[PDB]
Amino acid sequence: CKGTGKSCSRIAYNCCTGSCRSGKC
Repeated sequence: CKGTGKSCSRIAYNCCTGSCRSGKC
């Protein structure tokens, strides 16, 4: 996954935390 601190959108939900911050993890 990405990892809290990485940047993501409402598409790549493969974030190490699950919920992608408003532009991050």
